[PDB]
Amino acid sequence: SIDVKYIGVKSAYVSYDVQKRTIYLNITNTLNITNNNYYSVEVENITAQVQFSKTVIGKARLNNISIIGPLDMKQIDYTVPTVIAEEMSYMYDFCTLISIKVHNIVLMMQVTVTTTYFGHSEQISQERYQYVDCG
Amino acid sequence: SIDVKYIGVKSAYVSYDVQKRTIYLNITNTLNITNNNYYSVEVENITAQVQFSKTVIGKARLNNISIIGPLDMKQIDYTVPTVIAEEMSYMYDFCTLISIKVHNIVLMMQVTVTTTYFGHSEQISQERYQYVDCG
Amino acid sequence: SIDVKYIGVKSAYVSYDVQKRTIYLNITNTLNITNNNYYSVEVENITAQVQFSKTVIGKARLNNISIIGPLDMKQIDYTVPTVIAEEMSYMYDFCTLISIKVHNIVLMMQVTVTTTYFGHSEQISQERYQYVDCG
Amino acid sequence: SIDVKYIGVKSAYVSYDVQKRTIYLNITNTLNITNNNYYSVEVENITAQVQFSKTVIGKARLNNISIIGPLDMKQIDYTVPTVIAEEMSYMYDFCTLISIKVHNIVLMMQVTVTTTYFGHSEQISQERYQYVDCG
Repeated sequence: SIDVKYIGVKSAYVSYDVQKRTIYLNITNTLNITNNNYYSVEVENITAQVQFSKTVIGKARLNNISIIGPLDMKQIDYTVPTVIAEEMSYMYDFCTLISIKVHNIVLMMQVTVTTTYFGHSEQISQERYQYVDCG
Repeated sequence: SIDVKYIGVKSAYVSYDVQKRTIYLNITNTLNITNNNYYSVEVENITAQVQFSKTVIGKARLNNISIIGPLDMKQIDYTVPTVIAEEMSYMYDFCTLISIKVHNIVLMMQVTVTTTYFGHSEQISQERYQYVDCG
Repeated sequence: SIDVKYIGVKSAYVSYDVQKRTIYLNITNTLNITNNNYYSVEVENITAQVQFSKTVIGKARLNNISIIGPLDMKQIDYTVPTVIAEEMSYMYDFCTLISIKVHNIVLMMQVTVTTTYFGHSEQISQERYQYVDCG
Repeated sequence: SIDVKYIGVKSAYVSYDVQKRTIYLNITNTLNITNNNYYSVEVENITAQVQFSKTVIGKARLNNISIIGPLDMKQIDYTVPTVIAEEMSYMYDFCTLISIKVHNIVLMMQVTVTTTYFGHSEQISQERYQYVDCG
């Protein structure tokens, strides 16, 4: 990649910016520029490419074969009980969380058994997060 | 990629911006520019490409074969009980969450058993999040 | 990559920026520039590439074969009980979290059994986080 | 890579920036520049590449074979009980966390049984974090 970037607040080529109780006074702001940006990306002069697969079987005898590809989950539990047995009793609760198997961002590519692959591949995930907030 | 970017508030080529109790006064803001941006991306001079697959079988004998591709889930549980047995009793609750298997963003590409692939592939996920907020 | 960068607040080519109780006064700000940026990335002069696979079987005898690819999960538990047996009793709670198997960001690429691969591959994850906040 | 960098607050080519109770007064700020940046990255003059695999089997006899690829999890537990048996009793709680198997950022590439690979591969993870905050 080129230029992959995370600005928390503010960004610029230039900024004469100001704020609050500012007496920006009697000013000469000049700005001659000559910004000239060129890009030549993933450029391919190829005269012969091939992606050949060949699967020859003859007089063979094949039993109890299992190709499992990735991320086989199996026989999973999440047992999560709660009880509140009150008697002559005050309860207050607040911001009271029972998170179980939360996801947010789940990106996959070329999750395979096989691949003949040829080229650019990419993954990008700029962000802000906050799971919980209270007062 | 080129130029993949996350601005929290504000962004610009230029910004003479101002705020609040600002006496921006008696000013000369000039700005000569010559911004010249060129892009030449994923450009392909190819004289011969091939993606060949061939599957020859003869006098073979094949039993109990299982190709499972990825993400086989199997036999999963999420048991999540709650009880509130009150007697002569005040309960207050607030912001009281029982999240179970929440997702947000789920992007997939080339989730296969096989692939002969040729070219650019890409994935991008700019964001803000907040699961919970209270007061 | 080129240029992969995380700015907490603010960023620029230039910044004459100011703030609060600022008497920026009687000023001459000039700025001659000649910013000239060139990029020539992932550029490929190839005269012959091949990705050849060949799978010859004859008079063979094959039993109880299992190709598992990665991330096979199996037979997993998460037992998480809670009890609150109150009598003549005040309870206060706040910001009271029972997180179990939370994720945020989950990016995969070429998670395979096999791959003949040819080219650029990339992964990028700029961010801010905060799991919990309270007062 | 080139240029991979983490700025906590603010960044620039130049910054005449100012703050608070500033009397920036009677000033001449000039700035002649000639910033000229060139990049020539992952550039490949190749006249013959090959990625050849060949799998010849004859009159062989194969039993009880198991290729497991990486990250095989198996038979895992997380038993996490809590009890609160109050009688004639005040409880206060705050910011009271029972984190179990939280992740944040999980990036994988070429997690395989095999790979014939040819090229650039990359991974980058600029960030701020804070698990917990309270007062």
